[PDB]
Parts: sequence; structure tokens; C-alpha cells
Amino acid sequence: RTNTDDIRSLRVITAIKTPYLPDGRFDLQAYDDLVNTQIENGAEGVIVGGTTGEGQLMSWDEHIMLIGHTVNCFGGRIKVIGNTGSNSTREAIHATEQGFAMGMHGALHINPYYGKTSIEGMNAHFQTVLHMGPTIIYNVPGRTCQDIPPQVIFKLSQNPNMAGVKECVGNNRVEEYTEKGIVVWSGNDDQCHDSRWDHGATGVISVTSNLVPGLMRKLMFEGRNSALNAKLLPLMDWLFQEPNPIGVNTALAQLGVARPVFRLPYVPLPLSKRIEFVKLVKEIGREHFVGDRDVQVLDDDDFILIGRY
Amino acid sequence: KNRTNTDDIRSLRVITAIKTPYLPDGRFDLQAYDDLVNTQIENGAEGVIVGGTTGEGQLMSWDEHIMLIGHTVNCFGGRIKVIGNTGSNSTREAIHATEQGFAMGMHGALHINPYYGKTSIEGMNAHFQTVLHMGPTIIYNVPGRTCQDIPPQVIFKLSQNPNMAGVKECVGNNRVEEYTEKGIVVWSGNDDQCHDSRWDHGATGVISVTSNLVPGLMRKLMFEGRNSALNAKLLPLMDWLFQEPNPIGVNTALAQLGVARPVFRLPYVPLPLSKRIEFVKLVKEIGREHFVGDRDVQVLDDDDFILIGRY
Amino acid sequence: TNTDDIRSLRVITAIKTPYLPDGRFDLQAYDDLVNTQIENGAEGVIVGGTTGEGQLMSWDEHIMLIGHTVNCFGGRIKVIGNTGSNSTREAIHATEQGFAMGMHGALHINPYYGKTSIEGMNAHFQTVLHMGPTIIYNVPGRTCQDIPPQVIFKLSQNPNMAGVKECVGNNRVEEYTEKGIVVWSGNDDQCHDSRWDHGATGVISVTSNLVPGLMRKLMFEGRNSALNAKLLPLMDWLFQEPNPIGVNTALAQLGVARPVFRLPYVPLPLSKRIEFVKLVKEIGREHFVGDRDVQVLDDDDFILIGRY
Amino acid sequence: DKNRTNTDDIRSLRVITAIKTPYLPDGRFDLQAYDDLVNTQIENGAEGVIVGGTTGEGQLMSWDEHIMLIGHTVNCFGGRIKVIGNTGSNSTREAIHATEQGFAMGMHGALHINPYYGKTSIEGMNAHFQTVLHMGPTIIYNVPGRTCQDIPPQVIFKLSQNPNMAGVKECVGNNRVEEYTEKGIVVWSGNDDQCHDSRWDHGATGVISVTSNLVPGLMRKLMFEGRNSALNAKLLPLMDWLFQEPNPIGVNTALAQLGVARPVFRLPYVPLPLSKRIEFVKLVKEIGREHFVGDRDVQVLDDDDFILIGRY
Ligand code: NA
Ligand code: NA
Ligand code: NA
Ligand code: NA
Repeated sequence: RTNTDDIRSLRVITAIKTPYLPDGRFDLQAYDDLVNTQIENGAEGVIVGGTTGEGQLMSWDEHIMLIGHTVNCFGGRIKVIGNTGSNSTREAIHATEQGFAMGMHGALHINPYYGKTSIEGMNAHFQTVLHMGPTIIYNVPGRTCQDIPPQVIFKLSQNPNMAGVKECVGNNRVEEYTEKGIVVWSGNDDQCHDSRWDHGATGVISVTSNLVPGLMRKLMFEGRNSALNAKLLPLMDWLFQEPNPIGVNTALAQLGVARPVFRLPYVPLPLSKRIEFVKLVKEIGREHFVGDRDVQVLDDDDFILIGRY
Repeated sequence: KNRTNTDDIRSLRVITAIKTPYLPDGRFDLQAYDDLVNTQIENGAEGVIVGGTTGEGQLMSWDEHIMLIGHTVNCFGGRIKVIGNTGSNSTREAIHATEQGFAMGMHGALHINPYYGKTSIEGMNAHFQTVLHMGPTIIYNVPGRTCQDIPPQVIFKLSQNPNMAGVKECVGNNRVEEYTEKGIVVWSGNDDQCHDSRWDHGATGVISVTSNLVPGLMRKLMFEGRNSALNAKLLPLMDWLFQEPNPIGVNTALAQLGVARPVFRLPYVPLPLSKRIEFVKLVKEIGREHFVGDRDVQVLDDDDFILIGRY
Repeated sequence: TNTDDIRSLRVITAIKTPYLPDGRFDLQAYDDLVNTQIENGAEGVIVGGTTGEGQLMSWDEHIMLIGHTVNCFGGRIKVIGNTGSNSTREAIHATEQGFAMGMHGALHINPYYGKTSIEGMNAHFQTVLHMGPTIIYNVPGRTCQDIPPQVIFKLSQNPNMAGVKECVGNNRVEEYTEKGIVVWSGNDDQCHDSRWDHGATGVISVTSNLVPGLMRKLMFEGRNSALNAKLLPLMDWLFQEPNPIGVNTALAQLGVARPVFRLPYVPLPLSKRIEFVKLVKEIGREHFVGDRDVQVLDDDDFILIGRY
Repeated sequence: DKNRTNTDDIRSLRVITAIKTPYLPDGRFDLQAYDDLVNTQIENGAEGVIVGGTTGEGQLMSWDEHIMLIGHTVNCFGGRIKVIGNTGSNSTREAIHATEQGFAMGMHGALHINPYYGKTSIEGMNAHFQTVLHMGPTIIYNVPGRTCQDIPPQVIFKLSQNPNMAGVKECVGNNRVEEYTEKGIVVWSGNDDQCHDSRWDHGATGVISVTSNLVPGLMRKLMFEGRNSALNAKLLPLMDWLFQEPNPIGVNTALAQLGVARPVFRLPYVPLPLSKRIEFVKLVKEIGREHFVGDRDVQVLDDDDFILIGRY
């Protein structure tokens, strides 16, 4: 009850990057340093194994290990929300119940993608997991190729476990929910400022907070600041020029907080974009980005692409 | 060597994306599955996709999926080409599923571009290059489900590999003709376009959902020349089958025809009663003798259907 | 630092895994069993050992159970994951995942069924000794391979080797304790003498699942051959058939676990369930876990599960 | 009634090889080396193969690897040899899934051991076997030295009432073998050094063999062409060498020395040391290289030629 309201009050949730060692196994030391940096800079929640976290590339044993690890090490200092959704109701059920048993505070649930279903199918799917604990519903039609229509959100909102919506359709859809008292986090970093201050969004579930968490906290807490929004836009444009998480993986390797190791099918942004990133870090100021090391361009041969992880 | 194996996939005109039927507790009905595959072979299907979108590969555990492929090869592999849907948005899953499927004697692989976790053009090529060397491969472009079009530049690059059999293309006849005019083999992924794709745009044939119901008629459409009459007669059935996302239609129809149990793995649920009545009417317009099974088509009561969450 | 905390423990319960009727874990019932162990002075739990039917678990349910136990109880009791395997690959992955989820220690058996050379055994243990505090498990009755003293003395030089769960007997326990190695008896009917006469730090116990208070008294309040004699009937009953057949049957009779068995374990037959009702009365039911009157149960009360 | 023919087709096999699983340098299966090992067995009179038994390191496989190897062997060789999947487990759930998957992919038979480590009661053991016995031709594996639990005759006699019980792989010895054969139960010896006397003096149908990995033609001779004490005595030094450390350490070392498998070990197995590899070269000379699998001169191999993999 207050578990769900504890999620509803979060303004800055980081969709945290999963860092890798050279053979593609998780780098738990790098991961811990990233989550600590997020806490120190006023991140209030983490999504573990979301799209930015490459949950789709995880075996389920890695994923529950990472949720349990994150609860064990950080559960007292940050809200841990497992991405335990799936296009398979069986996996969503299994993952969500194992997630809560290891003490995660919440679950992020997308509608079934690729294997898309009917409105009745979609409701049936969400009813199997909504009862298990506090739940953020994830609408990202650019990835799923299926819009969760307002009628479905309204019906799901009748359950008190439905904490709110991670919305990516845009600020009109955000406002359609917030004006009826439904909590919304923007999923679009380049819209979250206008979403928070003009459209009643509680805050952001952010990719950009992986690089500049202090600046993203400032954006959601310290009142409208279109000057700061405009200073971040070039970084946000760079981050989303290829599909997330290609930008943030490339960037965190340039900042030296993650090794230059990619699980396929992701590959780094090319040299031309890594040179652009150095200029963006200098223009914003290195002190605002995670890590202490000097940003590097890196050579192509620094990047390790792994298929057998 | 590989050239003959690839040419054996390229010659196929009718490939059925076969439905996976279930027991009351949500496990595979292998008995019902074997009868479906036998019915496809008897009515001219030359190939089968095992665990495609239509076969709910998305809902299988990998041990279930690999077993169904090995089972299809062992029982039917001398009588039909067995093409495993061993694709994934995860390169690691695609590598292991594909090498295991080929090691168990499947004739080909269907490989979609990474969906949901979509990647760059460079990433897409790197993904396909890990599996294209393993054997005859059909690249699957269905941007309506993946939300990412495989652009012609990826297809032209992959077609330099002799294991690249061809494309299952869902974008339309214009995209079909961009490949067939250069001699890249194309199967239509769209039942309501495949007649025109086949006779007017150089498509070799169809990777079909409708062939689950009327395999005889789909074979006739793909072999016996232009037949606008027969294509129009089927259009109402194809419109019924795709009014909700596949395979809700085919799953419902095969239970109504009595060739699979009315058992659904969530998040799929059957078409409602008024649609099942519509289906009985469509079966009578075309003729029950053209549909799979012998039992009279039934409407079925809402409570005849079982929905499984924990399969 | 971390290893010294494990070396002090005297009562470690090899905790039973209870099931719902479809064969899935009964986490409510599991949590109730662990809360009772803590209330009655149990200082550690083995999660998914032989008693816990680790061998019957899927990977994800074993790793989940360890993580669940750390999250719910890690502050009140030491959680030792049974992450050992006859496969080095499985021992590596389970041990590193167990420690990442915050378990305090790992229990490591020598490879069973696919048994290996002494050199192979040393190679196996070295892949996991570096990951955290490790108890080496010698149970030649189940592995059909005795870990020789030579191997234990060499491993004991590694500061991550906390000590040995030893089942060979009290002469073997003393050979290790007199040479400075920490030993827990793995034999409930030997652990008293082991503790008071042979230098054993305490017990990794099955019987503590039924009578955790009496087992704590047996390990802490001094030599007491009369209490030991009073428990010997219950211990002989618990080991008539291979563990965990006895403990699974008893906890069903006490009403703290459903009468649900994962094959290939089946319950003790009716004559033995009647003996257990008598042993409970002889000892006093207030000493046994749970509040319900001890039932005999019918043969048809027991659900045997193959597909779970 | 097809069940009867299928089970009888297993019962008539006299030479069954517990085939070694060979690896690439990173620990994955070497399917090329495996196909060459299986082709050699067929060319030299082996009539069946156990896929991923103890000798084949089934205990170290993930089930996706194991099921793949069964389907691969059925698909490439199923017409030329009988394929028996080791789909047994100390877990009844794993035994049921592995066995129904194995049969669904066309394996001819299943090898079922009694639960090891997590051992059960007589009643439990019967319950375990009854869940898989109905799926098809089944060989019950009694190996008390590895399981630490003898499958007692009362259990075997009860199981032999099922038409799908093809027979027993028995390791207790010739007196236990005779107990079963004198009652008409088909038995294969699982002890290479006993299988000659078991075959000709105690009514064993043949052998489920480790040694046939090295000298398949000699083992076929031992099982088909009558009593031959001299040939049996000449294989004994090789058979003692193969079992001085737990199987399959010996056969893994030997197949590397003969150059038919790469010198790659999945832990917890490690090669016999140099002194034993030098003995092996001597044993091969004594018998004749022509009788051992492969065409390459036998090598001693250096310690540093061996790769040990934990994270496979
Ligand atoms: Na996310
Ligand atoms: Na398909
Ligand atoms: Na234990
Ligand atoms: Na074997």
C-alpha cells in the first residue's frame, strides 16, 4: 500500500546500464560503482535489466542474480524495480514472482512485443502479474509496435498495485493520464523537462541519468529551467542517434566507468561519433559526467563484440 | 555442398508456418502436431516453419523448441523441408538455437532482425553474420512486429553469402520486386498479397498462415497460374484470420475444425463467439472439404477454451 | 574476517524445502520453518543441501531460494548456499551467483557419480575456494569417494576454507580438530560425542528441523548423555530410509509442511508414521516445531510429483 | 507391438560403446571429431552407442547440449547403429523431460541409473523408474561403485514385468549377472575386465564398453567369436590402465594420445600424468597400433598440450 506510494513519489529513476568483463559475463564491480554514483547524485530508483540494461540479452539466472544482488547491496539506499516483463505470460509470471521473493520494491511490465495480442489478450497478460506487487506499466510503441490504449491503462488503474505508467507516446498522452490522477514518468529524456513542468509527470525513467545524474536530478526537482534543458539536448540527440543502449554503452566506455565490451547484437558508435562525444563532454563540463578518468575517443580495436556470452 | 542445400530451400513455393497445438495442461500435443504436419504433406506443402510467430516460438522454452525441430526432422524430414525458427533479439540465443537445429538435421533457419531490443544497421549485419555461415537461411522482414525495416542494403550484403536462401518479405510487392528483379529469392509473408507477389512480382511462393486451414487451395494458388477468382474467394477467410494478431485467428479456427484442442498459452485468447459463428459461415461458403480435419466445424462455447499462464 | 563468523557457528540447520501441491516451493511455509529455527537458537541454515533437495531444484529456483533467504533472514542467521556440484562449471556459476546475492558461505562436496582423481578434486575445489568462505563436505556414503586427510590438510592452508562437514565418524573429526581444522559433525547421532569429546565446533543437523531447541541445548549447555539417549530413538526413526524421507514425512505429520513429495522421494509407510506419533508423545510435542496436533495421515494424503 | 520389436532390437545388441564426447579448445563439443569416433565404431562392429553416459561426460553437459547430441546422433547415424540416450538423473523431473525429449527425437532406447547422491528408498526407486519405463526400450543401470546404492534383485525382477524393460547394465559382477540371465533377463556387463567371462560363462548378451572406444574390433571379437581366454588376457593390461583413475580420465587421455580427440578436458577431469602416457605408448606397441582407433602414430604428449576448462 505504502510500498506502491513509495514508488509513486520517485522523480528520478535510472534505467541502469549492465557493464561486462571481456568474455561478456557481468562486471559486478563496475555495476556497483555505477549504482553508488547514481545514489550519491540523487537517483531515487533503478530499473535492473530494462532495455538500457540489456535485459533481453540476459539468461534468467543472470537477471534474478542481478536483482537480488542490487536489493542485497543497495535496497536500503535506492528503490530497486526489476524489469520482469516479457512477451510470454509464463516468463512474466515466473520472473515477477522470483523478483518479489528476492525483495525488489517494484516491477516494470511492457505489453507483449513481436508476438503482439488482442486488447483482451493484453488485459489477461497484465492481470497475471499486477496482483504480485507494485507495478509500472511500460508503453513504448516504437519498440513493441503496439500502443497500450488509454482504455487498458484506465482498467489497470482500478488495481491499487498499478503504481503508474512509463509513457513514451509523448506529452499529450502523458497529460491524458496525469489530469485523471494517474502517475506518469516520461520515458523520453528529450521530453521529460516539458513533461514534468507543463504536463503533470512525476518525473523520468531516464537513460541520460547514466551519464549526468546530478543534472537530471536538477531538471526534475529545482523548477522549470529551459536553459539547462537546452544544454542537455545535444547529449540526448547523440545518445539516441542509434537505438538505445548503443549510445550509453559507447559513452560509459569513453568515460572509463564500463569496459568497451558489447553483447551482440549491439555494436559501438563509430570513431566520428566518439570524437563528437569528447566535444559534448567538454562543452557541458567533465565534472558533471560519472567517473574521474579523462574521457577517451578509444580505438575501434578497444571494443569487444561477444556473441557467445 | 551448401549450394545444393540452399537451392533445395529456394525451390520451395508453399511453406506452412505450422500451428503448435497443446494438451489441456499447456504442454505440446505431439499427436495433434503429427496429424497437422501429415495433412500439410498430403496437400502439397513443401516446407514447414517450426516455432514461427504462427507456431508461438515466442512462448516456448528452448528445450521445447529444439525438441519440436528434432522431432519434425526425425518423423517428417524425408517428406518435407524442416525450417527451424531459431532467430532471436539475442545473438547468443540465435547462435545456440541455430547450431543445435542444424546439428539435429533441420534443412534451413528463419532469422528475423532483433525486435524490441532493436540495433543499428552495423549491429543487424553483425547479428546475421554469426548464424548465416551455419546453413541455408531465410531472412525475415516483418516491420509491423519488429518495428524495424531490414533495408535493401542489408539484404544485398547478406545475399553475397551462398547460405542466404532468400527473404520472407512483408513490406509489399514494391520491396518484393526490388529483390526478385536482382534474382534474390522472395517468399511473401502476406497471404492476401502472395497471389499477386507470385504471378506479377517474381516471388517464388509463400510462407503461409492460411495454408494451416486450406493447404490444397494455397498450393493451387502457387502452382497452377493466375486465378483471381480463387484468390477473391479466399480474401474473406484471410481477413477473418488477421482481424486480431496472428495466431489468434488460426488457433481459434483449428479448434473449431477439431484438429487442435481449444487450449491457448497466454497472452493469446480466442476470437469471441460472434467471430466463431462468422467462421462457420466462411467454411460453408468455401466448402468444409477444402479445410483440414474430418469432424464437422463447431462454433464452440466460450467455456470450451482453456487459458494457460504457467506452461 | 568473514570466515571467522562461520567458524563460530554450533547449530547449522540443513533446512527442508516445503512444496505446494503442484510441486512448486511453498515460500510461506519455508519462511515459517526458518523463523522457528531462528527463534529456537539455530545460528546458520544450509539452503538447498541434500535435506533441502537441492538436486531436485531447477537452477533458477535454487539461486532464488538463496537470494530470498538472504533478503528475509540474512540479518538474523548465517546463510550458507549448497552451491557444490559434480560439474565444475555448475559449481563455479552457482557459487559466484550465490555470493553476489549475499550468502555468507558455500558448502562444497567432492564430485559424486562422475568421481575424479585427487588431482581433479584439487582442480575442482580451487575454481571455487577463491570466491568466499567455504565448508568442504565429506559424505562418502553418498559420493562413494572419501576425501582423504591429505587433501583436507592441503585445502585448510587456504584462509577461505572455513572447515569440514564430516560424516566418516568421530575418529576422522578428531584427526582434523587436533590439527586445528574446524569440523561440524554431519551425523546427528554422533554430534553430541563429536562436540564434547572430539573437538567438533558443532553440527550441520537434519534433526534440528524437528527439535531445534533440544539440538541447541545439546551443542551449548555442556555434555548431557541422558538428553542424547532421549533423542536417539527420533534420530534412528529419521534415518530408517535415506534423508530426507524421514524429515519430509515428520514435518507433514506435524503440519508445518504439506504432505507433498518431489520424486524420487516417497513418504515412510503407515507403521512408521504411527511410531512417529509415539516418539513425539514420549519426547513431548511442545519440543517439536509447529502448533498442530501430530497426525498419522493416510497413504492417500501424500502427493507424489514427477512433473513440476 | 511396435514397442515389442523396438525393445527386442535393443536386446539383440552385443557390443554397445559408451562413446567419449570430444571437445574444441574452448570446451564446446567437437562434432567433427565425434562423427569420426561414431563412424569408426560402426565400421568396426559396434551395434549401439550410449550418448552422454558416464564415459561421455553427460554429468558435465547442459541438457540443451545433451539433447542436441542425441538428436545429432539419431539424424546422422540412426540408420546404421542403435542410439541409446543416457536420459537418467537423480531427479525424477529431469529423467521424465530428458527421456520423452530423447524418444520424441527418435533415439532407440534409454539408459536409466537409480538416483545417486540424493539416494531414495526401494519404494522411491520403483516410483522413479515407473515414470520413464512406459516411454520406450529402457536399460536399467546398476553401478553401486558410483551411485553408492545397489539396485537389489527384487527391484530388477519387478521392473522386468514391464515389456519396455530391455535389460540391465550390471556392474556388481558375474554372480549378480547369472541371477538375472538364468531367469531370462537380458544383461550387459558394465565391467570390461569381466565382460568376456560374463558373456560365455554367465549368460550375458554382451557389453556396454569403455574399452571399445580404443579397440572396437577386438571387443566385437570377444563378444561374437566364442571363448578366447588368450585375447581376453592380452586386453587386461590396457583395461587396468583405463581404470587406474576414475573413468573417463583414462579413455580421455588415450583418445588424445591416438590423435582422435583434442587434448581438452572439462573439469573436474584431468589427464593421466606423463609416466602413465609413456605406459600407454608401450601398451599400444604390445597390442599393435593397427587395432586402436585412428591412423596417426600414438604420441606421449607434453603436460602443456592439455587444456583444462571450468567455464565451458
Ligand atoms: Na527501463
Ligand atoms: Na513464420
Ligand atoms: Na547440508
Ligand atoms: Na554408459
